[PDB]
Amino acid sequence: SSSEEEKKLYARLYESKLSFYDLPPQGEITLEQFEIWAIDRLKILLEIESCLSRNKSIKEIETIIKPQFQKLLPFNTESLEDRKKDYYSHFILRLCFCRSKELREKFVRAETFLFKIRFNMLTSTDQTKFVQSLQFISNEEKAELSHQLYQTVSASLQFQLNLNEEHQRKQYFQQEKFIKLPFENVIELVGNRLVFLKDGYAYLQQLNLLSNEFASKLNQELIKTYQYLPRLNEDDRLLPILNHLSSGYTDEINAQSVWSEEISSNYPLCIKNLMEGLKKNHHLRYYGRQQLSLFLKGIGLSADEALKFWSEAFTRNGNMTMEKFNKEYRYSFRHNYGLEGNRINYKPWDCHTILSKPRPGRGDYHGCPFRDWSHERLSAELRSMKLTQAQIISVLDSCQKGEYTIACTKVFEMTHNHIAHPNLYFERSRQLQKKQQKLEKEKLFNNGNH
Amino acid sequence: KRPYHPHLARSLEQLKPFFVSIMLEEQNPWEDDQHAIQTLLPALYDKQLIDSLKKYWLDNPRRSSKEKWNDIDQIATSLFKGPKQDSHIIKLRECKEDLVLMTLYPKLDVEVTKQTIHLLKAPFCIHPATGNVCVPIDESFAPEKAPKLIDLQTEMEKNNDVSLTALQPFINQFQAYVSSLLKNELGSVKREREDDD
Amino acid sequence: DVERFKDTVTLELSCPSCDKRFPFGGIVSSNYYRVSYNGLQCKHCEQLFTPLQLTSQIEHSIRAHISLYYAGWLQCDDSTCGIVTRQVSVFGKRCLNDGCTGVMRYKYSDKQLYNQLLYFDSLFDCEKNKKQELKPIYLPDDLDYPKEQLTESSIKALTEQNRELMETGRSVVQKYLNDC
Amino acid sequence: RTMRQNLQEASDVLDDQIESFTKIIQNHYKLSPNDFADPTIQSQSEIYAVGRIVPDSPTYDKFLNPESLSLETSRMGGVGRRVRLDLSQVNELSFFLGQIVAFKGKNANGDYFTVNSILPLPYPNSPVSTSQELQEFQANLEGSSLKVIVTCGPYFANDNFSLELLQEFIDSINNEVKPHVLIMFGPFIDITHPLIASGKLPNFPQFKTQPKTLDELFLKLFTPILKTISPHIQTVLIPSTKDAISNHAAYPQASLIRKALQLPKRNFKCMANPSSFQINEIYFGCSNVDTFKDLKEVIKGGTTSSRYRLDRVSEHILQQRRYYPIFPGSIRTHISGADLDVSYLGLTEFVGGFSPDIMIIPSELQHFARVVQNVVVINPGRFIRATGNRGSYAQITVQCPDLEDGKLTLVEGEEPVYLHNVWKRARVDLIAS
Amino acid sequence: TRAGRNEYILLHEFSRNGFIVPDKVFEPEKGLHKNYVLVMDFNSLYPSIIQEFNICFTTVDRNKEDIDELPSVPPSEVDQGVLPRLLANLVDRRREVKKVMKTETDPHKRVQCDIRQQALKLTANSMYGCLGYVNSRFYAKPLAMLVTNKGREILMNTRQLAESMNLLVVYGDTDSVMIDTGCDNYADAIKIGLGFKRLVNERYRLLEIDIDNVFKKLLLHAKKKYAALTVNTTVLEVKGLDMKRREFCPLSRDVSIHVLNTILSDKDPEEALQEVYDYLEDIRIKVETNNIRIDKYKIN
Ligand code: SF4
Repeated sequence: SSSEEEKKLYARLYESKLSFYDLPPQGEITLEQFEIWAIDRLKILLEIESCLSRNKSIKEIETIIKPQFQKLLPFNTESLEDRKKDYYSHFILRLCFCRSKELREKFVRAETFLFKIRFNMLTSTDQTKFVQSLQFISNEEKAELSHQLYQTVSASLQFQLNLNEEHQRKQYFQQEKFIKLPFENVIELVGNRLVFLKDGYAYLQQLNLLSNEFASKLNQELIKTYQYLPRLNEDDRLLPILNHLSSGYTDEINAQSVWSEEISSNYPLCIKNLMEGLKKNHHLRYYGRQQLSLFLKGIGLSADEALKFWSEAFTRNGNMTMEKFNKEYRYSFRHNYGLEGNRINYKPWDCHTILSKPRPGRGDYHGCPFRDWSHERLSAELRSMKLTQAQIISVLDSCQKGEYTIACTKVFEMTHNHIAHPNLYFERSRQLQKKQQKLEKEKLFNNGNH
Repeated sequence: KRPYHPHLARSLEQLKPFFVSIMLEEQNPWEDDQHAIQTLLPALYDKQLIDSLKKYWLDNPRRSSKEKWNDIDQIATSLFKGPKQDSHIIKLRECKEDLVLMTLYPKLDVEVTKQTIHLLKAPFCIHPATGNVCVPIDESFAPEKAPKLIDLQTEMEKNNDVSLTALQPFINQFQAYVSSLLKNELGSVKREREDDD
Repeated sequence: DVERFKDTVTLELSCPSCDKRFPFGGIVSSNYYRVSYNGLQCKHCEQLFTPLQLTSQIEHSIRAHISLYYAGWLQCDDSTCGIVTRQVSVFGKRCLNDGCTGVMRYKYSDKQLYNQLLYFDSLFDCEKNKKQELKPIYLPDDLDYPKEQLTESSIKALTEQNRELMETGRSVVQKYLNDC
Repeated sequence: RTMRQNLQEASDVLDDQIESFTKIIQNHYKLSPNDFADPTIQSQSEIYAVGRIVPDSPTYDKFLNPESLSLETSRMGGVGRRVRLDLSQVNELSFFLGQIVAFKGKNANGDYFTVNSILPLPYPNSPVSTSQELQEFQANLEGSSLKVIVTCGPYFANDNFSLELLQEFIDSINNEVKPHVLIMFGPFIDITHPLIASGKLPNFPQFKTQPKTLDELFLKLFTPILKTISPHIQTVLIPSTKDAISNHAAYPQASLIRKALQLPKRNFKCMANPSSFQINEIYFGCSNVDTFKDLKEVIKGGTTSSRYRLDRVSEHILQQRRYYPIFPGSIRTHISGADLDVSYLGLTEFVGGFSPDIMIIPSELQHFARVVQNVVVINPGRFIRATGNRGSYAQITVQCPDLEDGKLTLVEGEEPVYLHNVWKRARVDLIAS
Repeated sequence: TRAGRNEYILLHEFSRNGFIVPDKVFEPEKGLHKNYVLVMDFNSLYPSIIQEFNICFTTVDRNKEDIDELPSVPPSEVDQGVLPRLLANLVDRRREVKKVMKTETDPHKRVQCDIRQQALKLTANSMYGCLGYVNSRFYAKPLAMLVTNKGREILMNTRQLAESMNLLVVYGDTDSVMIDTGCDNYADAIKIGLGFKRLVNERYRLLEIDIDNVFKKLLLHAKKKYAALTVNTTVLEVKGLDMKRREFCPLSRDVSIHVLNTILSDKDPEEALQEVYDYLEDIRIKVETNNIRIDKYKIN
């Protein structure tokens, strides 16, 4: 397709700033565009999910997401590239999440909430243009039923749009359009008496019905895409990105201070488990040693202090001679820091790469405790962290659903007041600790002048 | 919940003319002071008004339902004065409308309607304790008009034909209803066929 | 970006005047070349590079890499076989060694070549030059590690002065990057 | 199409080559598929077999011999297995890597396929034309003969950037020769040119603004000069994989964008590499990869060895029905090479299965023009030599078609069509540039 | 091949019933698995699908003009077809044979019963080639696609069930699924496998899968490219990793075999690895000092 024809089709599609994603995007995009747009939309959806799991109000979620919109997925722009980004990201995520039923449910829920937010941020004229772009009633029919419709919708207006004055409510109602549809499609709104009923037809709260239709259509299209996926399995190029995206949903620091309580309060439970295993056994197996070493490098421990740390931890029991440590372990610890071989500076393991680990056996301390520990044992340490029974129950409920990172964020929040990286947990804890220390110092200074 | 849903407001307007004639005169349940305290007072919103009405009715026993209904307004007017009187008047009117609905609005059995698998007694069945026939109901129906099975037997002894008994009008009414239902079913089948083409 | 280009090879320039060869690491410190306020300058003979003398070498390196990629070398996954060949069996992934179960793969994969072209592009990304995220062309133990380190403000001003040259050099790579 | 290479798709193309040639052989020799069997397994009946010539070892010496070849079978024929060849019973043959062949042989002991005879792939049918079209071409030429000039790069020497010889040639064609069509092959600005390669590009005093990219160098160095070609001479531009102006460095190679070269629409046409096209009735087959230099034969027998190499190579090109039949592609060690995009080897086959009347494959070898299997094969040589001395270009003059003169052969059938006889009607001159 | 048996039985049954007969995947998790891994046989997937959903030539209404169109399984009102009836007959006869085997005392009759049961199982599992094979006398693309889609569904819900039991699907296809039990003891692994079998049978009444191989350790690269310590008495078993033994001297093969023995032993993965390092350094010293028999250096 000529670039010009492609632009024409895309403009015919965007006549409104909002879309049902009915027709497949046509055109070619590069792999960098593919992956970057997919990851950006995925970040937006993950932030939506994290806000929802914390029972945040709709206004708070909107306020949190607006800067993320301006940064990752610009909406309400006239640029063709941003609209292309939204459409292609949506269809890439359709390809990603069609594999399993639970993924489908999470995707449709998050996408419907995103639809709701975007519709809420639109202007009333744009909303009218979008809904016009499901039969609207004539002005005569609205005039005949005006009293009943206004009586039905006055409470919804007051509570949803904060139109406290009656004059404003009437003025809005005069401009509001109504849709006539059978009450069986809007039984949910019928139950709460939010829609007017006449002769078996419900007069429309429109956002809720639009979201319901969008979710239903999205579910059906995900099912069709799942049926057509094995034909796409022949593309060696997209499969790794799709697999990664689908699984993505799931001298202050030296060798001595890393053991201190001041630094020890900040690690996540995985790191505490690895360090406890190292202290008890004076040895960590390969995966645990790698996880711990990469964390320690990521938190500021230099290479020489890392070698000192590992040698001191390993030789404490006398079972390991310094000669054996230098013969077998020194090379690997230097390699982790990019000082050996191809000098590759290995990045610290995020949560996802840790979970991609092969499951800890007997004698293993690596992995994620929230996935790899029994419920009783997790309850034991969460009690040791002075968490209440309700907080422990919430964390265990998050763990049961497979949202281990959500539970990690939860324990962070309860112990300190979305995290997907051990170094991120450490950094946030350190920043909070420094802020608290500065506040305490300011309070001490203020109390000394009276 | 306020404002009323149009169904609720329409039902209130339909029930308002009957509230006086039934409750305040024919049944007169609040003539008894204890019954008044138990059922009429708890529908009010203001504790001071409730206490004042309770004291007034204790000092003046056995006022009829209409008299108590007027006393509610009189004492509320005596109590609620100033710029805030309008809100009190509106709330009292709302409480009175809520009591009208509480007393006259349909009170359905909620279980039988919920599920498709629920069983309900077939029409024309005999009630084991009264012997009344579960006859269909028209606008003129009253419980005393339901024929009894023993009376139907007595009629059949004189005339051995169902068409000559008191059960016949109800049978005719049901037959007409069934005929109309069948005609509408044929119309719906035709409409479905037209929609499919 | 740090891990994206770990295996790419450096862009080697030849001085038109004195024939000295040196890698081009963008606007960074180097013993062999200097980017001046008025263009790229070889430090051995002080002579200046004009766009054509740079862009022709950039295009020559890109096309040499593309020709090598289309040479179609295959390598065997199996670490005990490891043969490198250009023969392609009608079953592509099958190794041509008798009984070998390794998976043949194009030695110069399109992912590697796309990474190389992206490294070339990042060399003349002005914004990437300013924040200093280019991959180093020298290890610390290299004998040619540069004796003087350029400052941040010098890098900013110099990149601003040389914007046209960097944009033209970037367009030369983008000529093939849009086709890849 | 982008720069992607997929092993499965390339293997699909390589399999399809063998399958199509199997079907062609069965049709030509009227043989049933039951007659064809798998040559990699032991059978004690003589069988028919089709496959690809490959070295018996994947890591092979640069020089092959008649005792070190194998036959690669298709997926259906032999599950992709490769069998060594026993050619002790064949005295005369000529093979090359990537050639698709048909054998009548016998694999007796499991480790060797003994070829008893060769099954030469038939030569493709020649194009034909109706009487009406030939009369229209007769009217087009106005009696006079058809003149077409073909030139090939490089156009300027290795130690300078002078196109004075090109200007001389343009003036000659404009005012004396006056051809109908002029076909120019690449490379125009060769990227393996040592001055371009080493960055030794000087300031040009005759340009008001110096070029900043090789594309601007073309626009300022060639396009003025090419614009002086007379508008009555339609000219055809065919790239090479070494053309700097091309952003498609793979064979088959997409045609240049004429607008990007700023060449006017009036007489400038850009054609793909390879390209097949008609000039009047004449069918042209043009490919810009040096098959003649690259195809290296294994040979037995005095008869074939006594033959000219060029006729053998041209017959190989005709039989394989593809302009660049060698595989794997040749390489220049890394500097340049064939740059075959194996996934699209379909596009380099003869268009429609017709053998072009005149096939032009420029070569670094000496210029030649020869008639092989009733096809005129032309190598016009390089326009200018490395040292700057005169190169060569080829002039093709074809007698105007005439149904009455008898040189056109009528093809029997209900619908009368006529075989073009270009080898009877074309005179080809190799003129020093 | 299986083609003769499948087509022949089908044509026999069809001619007998008054019918006119026609004229003549989850990618492996490469690496070392310390926990016990069980190979769970899924050969009866297709016959159980055909039997459960009453898929047959006479029950599935299909568009015979466009063979690529996917049909729908017949409703439960449709009587059992000839094909599912034959499959049910085979399964019932196999159950009868096993019931007889449980009581039988004579070794001769017991072996005969086992052979009968094996033949019945082979036919039941080969019955799909009737309608799946492209060159089959009874080929039917819509029915093959229906059965294949149902098998895909069943395999994915099998993954979900395994994850519900905190199990990891190491590798899987229509024929076998390998599960990481997460245990290091034979009894625990077998109990986990039997529990998984019970769950799969609970969700699919006609699908009876069983344990085919017990892997104490598993260094996996592909379905048929792996090494493992199989339990029957643990024994080293390698598949697809002994392709090129000729090119390596006996010393190299001895080193390789010893390393495999040590890494897959029941010792802790650090003391065994230090044993490997001691062995390797000792080998280096003997090679540098040339104290090894020259026979071990020979290469043919
Ligand atoms: S959620 Fe991530 S950071 Fe937290 S304990 Fe688990 S692996 Fe560690």
